[PDB]
Amino acid sequence: TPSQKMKKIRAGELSPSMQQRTDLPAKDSSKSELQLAREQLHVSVVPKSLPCREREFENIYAFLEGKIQDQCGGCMYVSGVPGTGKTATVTGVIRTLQRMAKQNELPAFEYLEINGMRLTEPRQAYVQIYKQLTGKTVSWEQAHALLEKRFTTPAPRRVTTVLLVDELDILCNRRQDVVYNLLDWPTKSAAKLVVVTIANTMDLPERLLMGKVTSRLGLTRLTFQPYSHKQLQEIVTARLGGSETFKGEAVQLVARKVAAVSGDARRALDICRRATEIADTAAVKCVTMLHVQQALAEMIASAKVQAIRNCSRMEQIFLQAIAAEVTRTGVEETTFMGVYQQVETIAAFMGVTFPPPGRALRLCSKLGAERLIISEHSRNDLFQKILLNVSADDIHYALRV
Amino acid sequence: FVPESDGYFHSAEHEGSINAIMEEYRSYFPKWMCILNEGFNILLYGLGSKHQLLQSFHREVLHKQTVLVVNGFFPSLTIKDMLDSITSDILDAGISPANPHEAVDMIEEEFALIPETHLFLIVHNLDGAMLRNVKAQAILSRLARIPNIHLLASIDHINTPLLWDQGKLCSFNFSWWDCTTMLPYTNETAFENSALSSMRSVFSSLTTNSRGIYMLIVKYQLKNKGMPFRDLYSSCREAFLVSSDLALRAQLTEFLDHKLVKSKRSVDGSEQLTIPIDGALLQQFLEEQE
Amino acid sequence: RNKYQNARRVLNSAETQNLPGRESQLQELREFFSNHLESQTSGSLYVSGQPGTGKTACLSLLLRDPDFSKRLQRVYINCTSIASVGAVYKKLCTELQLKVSGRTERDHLEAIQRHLKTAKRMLLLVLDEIDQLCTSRQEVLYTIFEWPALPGSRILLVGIANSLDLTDRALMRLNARCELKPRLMHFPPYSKQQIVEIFKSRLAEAEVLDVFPPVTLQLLAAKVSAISGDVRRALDIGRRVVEIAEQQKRLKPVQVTQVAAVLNKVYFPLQQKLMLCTLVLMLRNERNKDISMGRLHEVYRRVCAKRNILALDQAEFTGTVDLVETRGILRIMRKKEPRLHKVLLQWDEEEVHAALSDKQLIASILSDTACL
Amino acid sequence: MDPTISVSKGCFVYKNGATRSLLGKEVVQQPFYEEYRKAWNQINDHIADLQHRSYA
DNA sequence: AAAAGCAAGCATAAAAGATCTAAACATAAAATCT
DNA sequence: AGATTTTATGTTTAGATCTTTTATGCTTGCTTTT
Ligand SMILES: Nc1ncnc2c1ncn2[C@@H]1O[C@H](COP(=O)(O)OP(=O)(O)OP(=O)(O)O)[C@@H](O)[C@H]1O
Ligand SMILES: Nc1ncnc2c1ncn2[C@@H]1O[C@H](COP(=O)(O)OP(=O)(O)OP(=O)(O)O)[C@@H](O)[C@H]1O
Ligand SMILES: [Mg+2]
Ligand SMILES: [Mg+2]
Repeated sequence: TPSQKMKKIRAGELSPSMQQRTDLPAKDSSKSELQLAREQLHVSVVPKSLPCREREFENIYAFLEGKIQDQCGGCMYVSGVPGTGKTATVTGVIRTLQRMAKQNELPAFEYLEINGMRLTEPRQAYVQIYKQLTGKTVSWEQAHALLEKRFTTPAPRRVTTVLLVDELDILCNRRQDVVYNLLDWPTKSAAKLVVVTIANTMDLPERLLMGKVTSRLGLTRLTFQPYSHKQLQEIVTARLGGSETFKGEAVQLVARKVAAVSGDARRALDICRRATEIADTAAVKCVTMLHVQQALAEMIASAKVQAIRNCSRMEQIFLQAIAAEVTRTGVEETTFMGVYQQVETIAAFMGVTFPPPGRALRLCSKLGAERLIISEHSRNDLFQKILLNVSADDIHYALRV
Repeated sequence: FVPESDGYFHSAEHEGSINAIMEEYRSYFPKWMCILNEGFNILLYGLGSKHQLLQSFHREVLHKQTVLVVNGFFPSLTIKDMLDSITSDILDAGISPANPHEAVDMIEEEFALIPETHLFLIVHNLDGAMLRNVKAQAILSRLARIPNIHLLASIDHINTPLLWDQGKLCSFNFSWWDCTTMLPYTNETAFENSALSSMRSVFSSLTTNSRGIYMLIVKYQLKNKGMPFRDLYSSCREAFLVSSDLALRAQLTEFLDHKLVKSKRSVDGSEQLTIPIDGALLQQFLEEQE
Repeated sequence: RNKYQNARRVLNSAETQNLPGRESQLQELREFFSNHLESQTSGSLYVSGQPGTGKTACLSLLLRDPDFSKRLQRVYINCTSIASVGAVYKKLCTELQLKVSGRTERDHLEAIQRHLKTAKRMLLLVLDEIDQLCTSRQEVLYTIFEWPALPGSRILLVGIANSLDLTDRALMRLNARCELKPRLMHFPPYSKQQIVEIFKSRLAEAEVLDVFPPVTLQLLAAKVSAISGDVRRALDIGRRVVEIAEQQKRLKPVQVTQVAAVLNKVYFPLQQKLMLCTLVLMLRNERNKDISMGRLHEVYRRVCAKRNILALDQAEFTGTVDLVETRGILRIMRKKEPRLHKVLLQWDEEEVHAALSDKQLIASILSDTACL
Repeated sequence: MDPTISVSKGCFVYKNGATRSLLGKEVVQQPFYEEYRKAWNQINDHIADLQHRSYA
């Protein structure tokens, strides 16, 4: 019966196994050097010690070591744009603290962790934190009551517990009860909780948290700045090891054109993998700079001029006449009727006949499904509004040069 | 009462007298019991409050019959609350269905199942604050149609029968009764349906930087006889009253919460910050702060 | 170990027994509880004030008094902890061990009223964070505050909130009956000398008074009491001074330079630079500040063309403007389509110019009127 | 004030054994109630008979 | 000259449009009766 | 050792909410015929 399976799942007594491969994975020594760089360059392979994040490592390490040794509890808020080494640094600090507590240089501590985007509801965090404690799956009300019984009541020998919370802005909602509980539990003396909260926006406690929640979040804070031109080069040359499969100018061009956009490290580690895959099909064993230029042009794509050049001729006449009506009437939003009149003018100039308006609505629907233009549902023909989504100069660049 | 349309086209002794009036209306009660027995419903349409009269009818006469008093002057009552009250407490049938007319169909079936279990229904102000929609009056007329349910009700508004069509007025088998007590409308108007001092009382609770921000808006208002947001932002950054823009927006959000400042957006996108108080009292307030 | 970690531990920001700043408030609350015990009459109360001023610390101090433990039945309910606004009666039943027929909130309310009608001891019901109980009809809050006016009920309830006017604005109906409306008690924000006295209490409970000279304490309290007046931020900066000085020096009293540095601290990619310069240019040159993402991108492409550097496409430009939005420099009002989203600058240009730190480029973009 | 005047509730049950002829026996046994009920039953049945014979 | 009549202006408010949430409804775990 | 309400839980849909935006209407300020 299924109910015994669900009871063994909710009690945690069966581990959720995944199916194993029929065939064994290939041995490491059969790999090419370019494949070795392709697998060292994967974003999932976190280094044991992160380059160019030593200052933030010392900051989070000093905070967590002081909160653990003082047995007091508290809270911290780290923030920054995605791909800047936030969660990797926090888990590296926590792994270093666990390695130190294993050798009895530090007091032992529990390490709970959650993430706000793995929860369907903000209150489901109560289900998950308790699942990192006892392992039972229970309802969020009973889990919140048991967590309050654990944290509000002094029960020696209570051990220190560090609750990392990624994705803090998803847990907010309007009532903000969950984030208030998670930041209010450390303030009680009986709970030794040290909650760290990772988020993207710098101004989150003032922008969307309540005043008491911002007051509980405190003034200790850390900001992960975007990677510069040089740190992105140090990251990729640390990932490659001593291998010369990448040219140094190729990594310099990847870092120079990724740091100018975002400062994300995942973009550099993905563009270098695509450059390795491009160099693999050319049967070269060094990733020369034009392979990096091809991978950069592929992964920072701008394929709308190709879409306008690949459109059918009546759709190109339609794309000319929408920009013509925008230039004529001045306002950016045009009705289909004046667009069709400019269509008849341009088609009378070019000499081809144009399809009747019931087929011009099919052309407008195709351009609006391709998102070359923004357009309404077709049920209100001749009065539907047609925004131009592509820029007006891109159409002339496509249909002239 | 035969009004002329030209007004539209050109547009102590009292306690003893009121006690005699109330004793006469108290003497009317057995006639109301016979009239309610014959199937008519009672409607009172006097000038003053009739709360104490219907309470005296519930107290002296209906001391043992089942009774659902309904306060129609309540701002926050719903017709779902009354149908849920009948269905849950009178009949022990649980929660009523979410469609109110389905609840009246259920109440009609369950009250058809029990003869000689009459339910009296006293509604002070049938023209109530949440009973002025047509749907609640249709529900009340469908309830008063039932032979078991008898209805007494009060009327106060002059425009009340505009929502009773002939179908509701036939379901409401009313026996109109002029119960003109002269009592003041205390309870009916006590509810929520019907300043430099407060500004000082909220200004006392503010911190020093909030006092400086509000004094900057007060000085600009008295100097100009609503300030754009950018001038307040530059003045606060010069006077070191704020750290960045978002803390100033939080302070003005607090002022909007405590109604010291009205924010009127312009067509150019700038935010205007009016103080909604006359300038003589504002000049006296600025003199109070010195 | 040393005095640095001792002061960092003792600044704490947790529960405390001694409350030097709140003495007249504690005496007024004790006089309220004592006169309503001696008169044996019910009495509602509403305490309020800015967060961090110490309302819950005072009421947690007064729910541990032995004499009030003898005279009245204390109950503390944090109103955030309930699953729903109507569920609070059920939680109150678990705080009183009342027997209930169960599984509906109405019978829990009738059990609470049946307990209140014949209670042997006076009940002190503290509802911390009562702003969570406000809804729209507000049946629960009016039902709770109607309990002191109930015939023979001996409850005296305290409601803690951050709002100065939650009682009037959220409970206008209690003003009509003077027996029903709560007595009001504000908790004013801490002054400078009160924060100095709190620091001199906490550092003398552990005898680590010498790590803070009085001059820098009177700098720190002068900043914090002027900004907000909550003691949580004051104790946080006081702990942060010592945990930065421990990182920096590795007895030295902290100097005014360290506290001034942490107080001034507390209180770009090239395409993001080009986006901010084109937004400053379009906001300066045009009276209409209704800038769309497409109207900004069409100028940004012309600016990148005149700078002879490659421009991002609209699909990457939207992510670039979203990354600038995280810094607080902008705010994007969302619309039906990504082109129609409205950028809104939230810094003044005199701050944006100092943030970009590339004046030779901004002087070129802002003198480039012809590309608009 | 009065117990019926509450700030929270809007409806007030006074149930007296309801499960799931208002007058006492002095009035029903009076002769005038008998003659009134007789004349009313006769008049109402004759009017209902006329309405049915017109609708038939 | 007196009182009805056309642009102007802010304002409650009305649509709306997404959006979030509370209660009604379907459903599964489980004490309970046989 | 199996059937029955019983209860606790999750989903879904109707309603409350936030926010923009648009409009008739309430009032104003002239404006103009009788
Ligand atoms: N300084 C670095 N050195 C080496 N690798 C890095 C560095 N920073 C980031 N990475 C790589 O990029 C990935 C970034 O993942 P991480 O969890 O740090 O991102 P994040 O900042 O948490 O993103 P988000 O804010 O979106 O959750 C890591 O898997 C890591 O392999
Ligand atoms: N007068 C005081 N003396 C010493 N310490 C204080 C004083 N007031 C408050 N504190 C400290 O500040 C901390 C927070 O105070 P408390 O939680 O009572 O503020 P609050 O008003 O309840 O905040 P919120 O409104 O956000 O709930 C307490 O843990 C206490 O240690
Ligand atoms: Mg992360
Ligand atoms: Mg508190």
